[PDB]
Amino acid sequence: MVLSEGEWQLVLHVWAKVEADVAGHGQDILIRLFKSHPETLEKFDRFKHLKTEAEMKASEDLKKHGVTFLTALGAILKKKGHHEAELKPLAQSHATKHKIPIKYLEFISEAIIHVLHSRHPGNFGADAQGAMNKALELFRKDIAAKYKELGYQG
Ligand code: HEM
Repeated sequence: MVLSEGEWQLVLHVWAKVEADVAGHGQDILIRLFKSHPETLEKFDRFKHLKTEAEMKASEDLKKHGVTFLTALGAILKKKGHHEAELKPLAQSHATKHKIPIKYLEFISEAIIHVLHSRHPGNFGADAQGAMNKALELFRKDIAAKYKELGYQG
């Protein structure tokens, strides 16, 4: 796919809001994912033992990885589709080292959309959500293409 400039503007406008509090958004999204899809937590040797949401919120390690992840994602979105270079090292580590199936990338996409809808209802109307979903779909399509090339495809 290819997003229009109008669609990228909707994505980047809400993302600017997200950037006012990177750690907080990173925390909310990861917790959303872990509660919605508990199996995903089993991929993190460092977070695997966290039993409750209270423990997840208190984990400094979890908050740090949330910032690392959001920062990587923000760098990709800001490329407005020209993210080939950024996708390479990311697809290799997640396919070969972490072994994250494509199914899981869909789970986190839903979590991101849920949190943005919760914290920014005014800047995340129907048009803005469709634009963000289009951006994430584009990301997943390219990542899956890289997975194939790397010999994985999960
Ligand atoms: C938009 C999606 C994603 C982005 C931008 C992203 C980004 C990152 C980044 C930057 C790291 C750091 C270095 C590395 O690549 O190993 C990382 C690590 C990791 N990611 Fe992701 N990731 C994404 C989705 C996921 C998903 C869906 C899972 C699991 C359900 C996952 C599991 C992991 C694991 C297991 C590690 C390493 C943790 C550690 O031992 O430090 N990632 N990810």
